[PDB]
Amino acid sequence: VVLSFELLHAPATVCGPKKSTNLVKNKCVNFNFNGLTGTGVLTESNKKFL
Amino acid sequence: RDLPQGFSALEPLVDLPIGINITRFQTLLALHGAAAYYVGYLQPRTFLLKYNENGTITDAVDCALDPLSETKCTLKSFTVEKGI
Ligand SMILES: *[C@@H]1O[C@H](CO)[C@@H](O[C@@H]2O[C@H](CO)[C@@H](O[C@@H]3O[C@H](CO)[C@@H](O)[C@H](O)[C@@H]3O)[C@H](O)[C@H]2NC(C)=O)[C@H](O)[C@H]1NC(C)=O
Repeated sequence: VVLSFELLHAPATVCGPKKSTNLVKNKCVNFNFNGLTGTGVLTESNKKFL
Repeated sequence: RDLPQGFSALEPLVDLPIGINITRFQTLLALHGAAAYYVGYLQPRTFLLKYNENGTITDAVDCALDPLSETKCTLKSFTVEKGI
């Protein structure tokens, strides 16, 4: 069976699940949400979302 | 009715990696007083986008429609007081 990764100029969103693990609450850490990083206090946040 | 003097928005649904230019488009109906679907264009311009606490659009002004357009475009406000 042949698996060909067609990486043209077309966007890269067909990807692999890397390391989705337990959410790190209240421990100062960076994050990797598909390409964005930053030292975050990642816990449940008090705002509305859309 | 007409395109009312009012407010609206949109929402993304599908990523379509086309990669080629588009020339034309055509609609699909099935028939057989003033109702009509209006088609103009979109232009390489720049606008102003004011947002609320909920995170929703409220107002909008162009940059190149008029002097007021660039006035709001650069002054980074919607009140925008007098001056040069
Ligand atoms: C903006 O975010 C707020 C935050 O929740 C949203 O508020 C909600 O608004 C709806 C109607 O717009 C409220 O429903 C109303 O509930 C009251 C009782 O609470 C009832 O008496 C009314 O007849 C109506 O059913 C809803 O309660 C309210 N949320 C809360 C927690 O009170 C609002 O909808 C958001 N707006 C947009 C445009 O996203």
